[PDB]
Amino acid sequence: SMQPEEFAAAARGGFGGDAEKAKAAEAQEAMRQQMEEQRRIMLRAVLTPAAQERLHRIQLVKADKAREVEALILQNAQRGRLADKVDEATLIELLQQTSAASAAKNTPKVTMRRRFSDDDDDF
Repeated sequence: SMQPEEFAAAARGGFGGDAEKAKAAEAQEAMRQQMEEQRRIMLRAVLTPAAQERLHRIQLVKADKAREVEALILQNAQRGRLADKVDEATLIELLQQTSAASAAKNTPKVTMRRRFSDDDDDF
């Protein structure tokens, strides 16, 4: 789908300017999920949990940390709650802040030089 044929793309790598390629190409892979989206994924979008609460709070203080946390949820809270094809980073962040109980990371300038396993420190 790139004319003229004489001066076609012939990239053979991913896209090379042709936004279309990135669309279809990525689709072939994303299709791995093989399931209902516009129907199921959308059917869930309707309702919504109350996570916004804790999120609005934890984010109220962790601004810089909230921007990185929203990056992921951006494809879940807005995507209509996949509740099936949930990304992988979704949990990576939920644990980066406190998989169970810990909090704190290393900013803003909150790290007193070399952190420590909160759980271990038991303090």
